[PDB]
Amino acid sequence: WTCQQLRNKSNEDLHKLWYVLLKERNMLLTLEQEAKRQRLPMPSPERLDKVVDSMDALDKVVQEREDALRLLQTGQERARPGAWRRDIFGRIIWHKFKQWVIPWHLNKRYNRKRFFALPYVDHFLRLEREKRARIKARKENLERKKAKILLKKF
Amino acid sequence: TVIVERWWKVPLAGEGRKPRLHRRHRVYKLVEDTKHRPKENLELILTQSVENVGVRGDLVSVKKSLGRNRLLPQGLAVYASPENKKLFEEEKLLR
Amino acid sequence: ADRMSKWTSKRGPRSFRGRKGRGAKGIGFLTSGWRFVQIKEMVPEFVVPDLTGFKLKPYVSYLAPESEETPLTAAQLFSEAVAPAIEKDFKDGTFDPDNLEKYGFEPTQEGKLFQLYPRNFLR
Amino acid sequence: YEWGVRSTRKSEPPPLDRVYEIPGLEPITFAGKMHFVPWLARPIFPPWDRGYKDPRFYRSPPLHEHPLYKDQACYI
Amino acid sequence: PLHKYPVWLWKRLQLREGICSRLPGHYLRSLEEERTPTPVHYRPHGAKFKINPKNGQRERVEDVPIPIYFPPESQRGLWGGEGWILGQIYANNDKLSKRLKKVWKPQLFEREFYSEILDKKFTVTVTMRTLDLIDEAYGLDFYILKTPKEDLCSKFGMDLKRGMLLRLARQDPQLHPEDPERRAAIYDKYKEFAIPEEEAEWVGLTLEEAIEKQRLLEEKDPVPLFKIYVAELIQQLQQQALS
RNA sequence: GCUAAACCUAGCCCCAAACCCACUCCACCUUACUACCACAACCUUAGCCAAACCAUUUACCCAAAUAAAGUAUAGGCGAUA
RNA sequence: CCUCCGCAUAAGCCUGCGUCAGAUCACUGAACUGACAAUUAACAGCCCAAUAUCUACAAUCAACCAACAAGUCAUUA
Ligand SMILES: [Mg+2]
Ligand SMILES: [Mg+2]
Ligand SMILES: [Mg+2]
Ligand SMILES: [Mg+2]
Repeated sequence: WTCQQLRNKSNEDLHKLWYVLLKERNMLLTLEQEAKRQRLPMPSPERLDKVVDSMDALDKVVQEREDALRLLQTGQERARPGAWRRDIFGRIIWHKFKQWVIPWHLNKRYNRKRFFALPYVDHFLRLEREKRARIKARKENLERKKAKILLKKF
Repeated sequence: TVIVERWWKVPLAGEGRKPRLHRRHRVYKLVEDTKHRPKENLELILTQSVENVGVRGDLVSVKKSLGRNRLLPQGLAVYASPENKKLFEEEKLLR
Repeated sequence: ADRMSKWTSKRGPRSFRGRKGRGAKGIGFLTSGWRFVQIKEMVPEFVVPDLTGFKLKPYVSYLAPESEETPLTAAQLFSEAVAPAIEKDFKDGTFDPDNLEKYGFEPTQEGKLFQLYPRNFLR
Repeated sequence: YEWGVRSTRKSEPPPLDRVYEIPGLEPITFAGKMHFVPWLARPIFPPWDRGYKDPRFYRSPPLHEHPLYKDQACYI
Repeated sequence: PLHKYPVWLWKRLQLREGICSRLPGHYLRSLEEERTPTPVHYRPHGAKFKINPKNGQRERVEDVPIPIYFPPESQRGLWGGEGWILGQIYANNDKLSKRLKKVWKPQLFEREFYSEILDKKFTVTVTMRTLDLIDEAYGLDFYILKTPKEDLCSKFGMDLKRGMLLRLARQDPQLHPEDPERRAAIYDKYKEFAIPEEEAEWVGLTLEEAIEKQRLLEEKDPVPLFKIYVAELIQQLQQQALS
């Protein structure tokens, strides 16, 4: 199935098709394993790939619909809430939130976490940056050098 | 406060340079301790007929102790600023 | 004296082997005398449709003609859901900048059973 | 001689930030980013109530608040 | 390899792209300025030049400050700029003797003050220097308002300043709600310090605090796209109608 | 005649130019990579070494290359700075 | 002919003499390589609503006797 084909299909019908694809997958997966056991070639192994792709497509189509509707209703790009935070290693991370019963200030385990970098980290950040730069610089050079030899041969 | 001077001279920096300092430049010599220098009086104007210091509108020099701890807290006296000094001359001239 | 292998529930002493698990989502809680209480509601329920008289099959005929790929966005969704209603009501005087909730918009997600952000449903 | 040594008891909470005293302004606290940082001020949180009842996490009334509480002491 | 900009510039350079870029102009300028504090622990050279008694040649001089350490307790009080001096000494004021580590700490006193603008009693840890500066300025309010950031050397000093300046800016009626004329008197006494409200918001704020404040102001719940598209659609329809 | 030998290209070095990456789903500060419950950071570098010992002392990045100039100056007035 | 060893749990280790095919002190094979299998909870781990309130008298066949170093185990509203 193509993504386009599935987009034309109804919302409810996609849900039904999805179980049709589920049962098909499981058949082919058991068939893979049985060939492996008998030490024999599979009949048509490529089928599995097709099936997988179809379901990937389906999931994507559905995902799109949800995403679209979120934008129209809340204007939120991400389904799950989160924040940019600064870990103890002084690097910037996208921290995903979890659900809790109690509010954050009352959470003992959560308060144990350090979402900030003390000063000693800054020097390491320097060294890290410098390292990244080196690797990059090396890459650039090799690109140029390669072009040069490719000019002398042609 | 404590006032110190260095044992070692620091080389000149020029106009737009911050001076270069050394491990030797950290050695100090004690000039003076400010707390040991003799006592001075604090100038005040009294707002009330306070005992054995004066009466309302009197320019009085009193110890920092008496001033900061008795006179100023209770509003018995005020700072002898130029702004309020003239004001106390004015109320006198109204007589 | 191994650091490189993945740490697992197989690996510790007795207490350790109890505490860690695989990924499985828990479905209840424990009470006195290590009695496990299952909650029916914590257990996911498979919402599985009726497949009778259904024409779609898991593979597609090659005889089908090809079409250009175009993904879904909010703009076009609004154009083919809300826009016709709005413009039709713009022709008369029924349309209103206030109470546009009639067209399907909601001010808040709080009351809803299926809340869009944050998401409160499985898949 | 009172019982329970000082070290064992719950520590007296640290003295309040001096910014709070000044009547003009409200402090900048780390309430906004939902975690502790050392440089911003400690927020004061309103006391929390779980709206719904949960049996496992239940707190009983104070002793005066119980319906059967009596000034006259019975001995059992 | 080489970094493009010297490493010492990075602090400055980072103020230009992020949340610090969209901070107010006046705050960034107050952050940038690098003026020296008044001497506290060293007698400065009076003149720009001085004759050497050694050779009898007139020579330039510079004033080199002693480095001052301020323990975090100093932020919770008003020290006139006195800090801990950590240095070395020679044993009997002879350079040929043993070198030793010395720390000079200022004497501290817990004292009570009344702020006229804030109409509040405070109890703070101070030095004799501070008490002397207050006397010369003719009141706590004057001392707080006159003294720049550098010389105050106190987060709490700056917070006092922020409050007072905010009160002057707002002409706050809660100074004396029951006595309006006394409020008028207190205001006109400190009228020369008065600055705009929106400028008074940011005085005496550290960069971390500042960026929290700015982040709080700029953060908003994002608008639903329903409103955007409905607004624009009726616009297209409006122009369509006027044809 | 065995064991061998032989190879050119992965890449790398120093410059110049230019201010850098922080990233599908899930998980990860508790025994990290584990869905799910009432403390807090800022605080003089020292020493080897040189002085033919060692004890005061002994260059170390601070924001324009050159020159002023190893000059003025400092220093167990010595090493040296 | 030998056995002061064995079987089990714990602690530690992590598929490390199961099956099949090639392959190489000793088999041209196996404790080698590759592919395929397997260890099923009743044992064991993983626990407990709150605030007050209670808890003087060992163990030793606990009986007689006998001590000293003075002791692992309870609630009620
Ligand atoms: Mg020059
Ligand atoms: Mg030597
Ligand atoms: Mg030698
Ligand atoms: Mg059991």
